Amino acid sequence: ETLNVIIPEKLDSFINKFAEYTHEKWAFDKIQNNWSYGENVDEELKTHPMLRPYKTFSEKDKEIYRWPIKESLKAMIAWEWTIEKAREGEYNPQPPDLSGVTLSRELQAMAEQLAENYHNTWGRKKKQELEALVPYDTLTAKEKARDREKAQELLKFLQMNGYAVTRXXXXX
Amino acid sequence: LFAGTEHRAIMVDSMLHTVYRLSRGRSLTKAQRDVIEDCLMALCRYIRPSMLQHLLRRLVFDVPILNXXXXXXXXXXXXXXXXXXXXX
Repeated sequence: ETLNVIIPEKLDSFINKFAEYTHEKWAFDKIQNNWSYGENVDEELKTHPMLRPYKTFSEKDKEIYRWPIKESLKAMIAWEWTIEKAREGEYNPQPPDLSGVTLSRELQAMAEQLAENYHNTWGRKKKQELEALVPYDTLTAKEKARDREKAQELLKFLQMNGYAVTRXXXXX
Repeated sequence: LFAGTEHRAIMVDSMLHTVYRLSRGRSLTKAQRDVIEDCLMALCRYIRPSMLQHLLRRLVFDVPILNXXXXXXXXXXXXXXXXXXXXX
């Protein structure tokens, strides 16, 4: 339940911060592959029209980053009631220090639960699109090496501004 | 002859996909599916067991919770035996 979730005063800043972190990471990734600057992005010269700040775009330009930065946060707030800021906050877009804090024993489980919730939401969207097929618990390494970067980016973006959401022989 | 599938690796996955797809059916008799039952085991062996994990993916989704099934169970057992002679 993400569309029927409560939106607090911290979500309106967290969605913008996730959009800014996604834009800075995408610009830093485009800066290494020799990207050009153009009005429309094409596959010939690898043009970049979205290399700008988060507050410098408009409503038609934030339409590819508004709902995608809000649905996952609403799903995390619906899975665990944690809406709080209790710590400090931390073209040429410079990305911040994302490898400063290591994942704790609860934080790694929260990142795993966010990846599982995102994979289940993606599977429900794919099933609804097929009606109008992949679990993350038994996924292969070719999918686990590709799906984990979104969970790591979402965890590294949620960990800033104090929005830390906190939750085979022996068994045989 | 099917030993040594190291060059192309998606087409063996697609054949592994379609044999488990039409291993079952309401328009299928036992005398017609006996050759699929004898086919998929000779496919499941004489092969490298590294990328057959992508179909023991869907072996565990529907069959061992169920008590069509016997052929899959025999295939699983023989594959486990040959492995003994993610995946874990």
